[PDB]
Amino acid sequence: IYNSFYVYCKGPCQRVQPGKLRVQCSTCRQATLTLTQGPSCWDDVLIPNRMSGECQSPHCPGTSAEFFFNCGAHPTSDKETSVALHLIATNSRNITCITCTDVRSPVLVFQCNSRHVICLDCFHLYCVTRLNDRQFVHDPQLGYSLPCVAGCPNSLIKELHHFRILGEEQYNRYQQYGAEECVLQMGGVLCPRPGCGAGLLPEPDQRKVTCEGGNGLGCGFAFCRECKEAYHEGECVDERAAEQARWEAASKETIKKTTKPCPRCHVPVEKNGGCMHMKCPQPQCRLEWCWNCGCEWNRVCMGDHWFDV
Amino acid sequence: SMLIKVKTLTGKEIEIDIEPTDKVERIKERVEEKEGIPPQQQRLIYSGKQMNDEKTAADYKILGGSVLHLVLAL
Ligand SMILES: [Zn+2]
Ligand SMILES: [Zn+2]
Ligand SMILES: [Zn+2]
Ligand SMILES: [Zn+2]
Ligand SMILES: [Zn+2]
Ligand SMILES: [Zn+2]
Ligand SMILES: [Zn+2]
Ligand SMILES: [Zn+2]
Repeated sequence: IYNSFYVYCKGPCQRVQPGKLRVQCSTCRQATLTLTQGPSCWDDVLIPNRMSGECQSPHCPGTSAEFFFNCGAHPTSDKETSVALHLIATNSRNITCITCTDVRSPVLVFQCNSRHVICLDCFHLYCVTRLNDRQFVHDPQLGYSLPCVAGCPNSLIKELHHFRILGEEQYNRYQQYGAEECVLQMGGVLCPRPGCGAGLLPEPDQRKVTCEGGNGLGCGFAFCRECKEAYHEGECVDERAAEQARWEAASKETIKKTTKPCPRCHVPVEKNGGCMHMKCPQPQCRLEWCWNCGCEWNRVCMGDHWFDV
Repeated sequence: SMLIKVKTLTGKEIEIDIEPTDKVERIKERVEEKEGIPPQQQRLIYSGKQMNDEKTAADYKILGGSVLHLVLAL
């Protein structure tokens, strides 16, 4: 089976699983929308109403697609969706991991200029160590996240559900630490009593902060907002490994085919980016076929690998 | 509706049922209903992001059963 897409299934599975892509007409919400061209990249499926199509349901004027992902591991409802982790790829290029140097699959590909590749196991270790050391990055717009392990700029992970790789309890700690950092970012304080955990925005012009809040919100400890003691009177990556672990830049030793003959009429068709759904433009042919599998286009290829990176 | 948890930093989870189109403002009203904290005094934070009153849970990509943290502004 070729799987292009991964979700986190928080339901029966509690792990990163291959995902099934589905599409519907955004007007009638039925799986009756014929796309002009299939999705060729993540933005095509993540940005709602981006893609044009013609709805096949009687008299529906719908022309916009909405895509959803379900976990591929089990019979699901259409409405039992899972979150797509769009940085995760099948390692079709056999690119080595930036940290362990092994070829593994799946991998996560950072959005740095270098598109650095880390296996998911190393990604787990990266997240756990950074979390425990309080070296996650708090960003006022993006929230609590991490960049590329190599330290590349503009590479903070935007889809925070990737941190579900931590596992449920570590993810809860992730969100907790993110909340504390947000509080501090906002000019708040954390209660210093061991085991309390409260954070709050205190009143402006007072050095005395009390951990306020009935029904368990606070513990009533009064501390100095300066020194955080009880309120008191008076003064208080390997360079080569990183090079090799680049999704695009380290893949050029292998020829990338961009054109394949239509299986039916044998006339060459150009691939559109990462889209696997090929449409013969010959008017007497019009075969639709999967680039990857070679077979007539069908819903299995659609769900499993409509496009790839 | 969708079940979310509103979690105090001290670790108490408050279960709230929301419509996915409910504004964050409306979420705070639901918290007031259950906990008696005036919305004005609530800050809701999801994965480190301060949630704006005019956005919906769907704007923050929050899934069913997920946790928003609640912080008091005195
Ligand atoms: Zn599953
Ligand atoms: Zn329709
Ligand atoms: Zn690795
Ligand atoms: Zn990088
Ligand atoms: Zn306290
Ligand atoms: Zn002091
Ligand atoms: Zn053809
Ligand atoms: Zn296929």
